[PDB]
Amino acid sequence: NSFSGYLKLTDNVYIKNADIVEEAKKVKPTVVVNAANVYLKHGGGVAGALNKATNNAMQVESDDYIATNGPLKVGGSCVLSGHNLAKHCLHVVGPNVNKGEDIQLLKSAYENFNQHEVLLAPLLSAGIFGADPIHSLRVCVDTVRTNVYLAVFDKNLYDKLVSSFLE
Ligand SMILES: CNC(=O)Cn1cc(-c2cc3c(N[C@H](c4ccc5c(c4)S(=O)(=O)CCC5)C(C)C)ncnc3[nH]2)cn1
Repeated sequence: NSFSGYLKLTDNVYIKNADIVEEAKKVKPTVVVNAANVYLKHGGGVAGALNKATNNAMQVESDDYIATNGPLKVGGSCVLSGHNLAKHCLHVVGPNVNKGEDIQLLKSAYENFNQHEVLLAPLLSAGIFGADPIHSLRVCVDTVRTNVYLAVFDKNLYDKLVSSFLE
């Protein structure tokens, strides 16, 4: 868990302008969070990037999990292998508001983080999931009580998020 160059926002929430994949390779965290969908199809964005860094081993393991257990719910999660990126991957489904899912489920999505002491994570429901990223950071700070290191791969968004937190 050798996180470097993060800015501490609260006693348990840290943030960095970084690619989560590159952070996972450098840090070797105990848990890396995936911004998953309910059938664990890692077809693009953050999930596609984490899967590609495992050379597709994450997708094969995810398909086997879904075959035995069925899909996740929106706001839910499952723990699978971290492969070469972490000890464990926590696959968390935040709401996709561009697809009509309720933004209120973002609190349930972050609540999954509280079962793990230390996590490297992306900003849930941001990007093409359509949630307002400043609102996602607020829900994270209000909901997560364990130690979370957020990697946001965009300096423009990073700067807006830090400015919003420090108002
Ligand atoms: C040349 N191809 C590539 O760059 C592929 N490639 C993408 C990455 C990569 C993207 C990324 C990231 N993006 C942020 C984000 C946060 C949450 C969600 C999304 C996006 S989404 O995937 O659109 C939908 C699910 C929720 C946005 C807001 C800057 N945040 C951290 N680490 C990240 N790593 C590496 N590689």
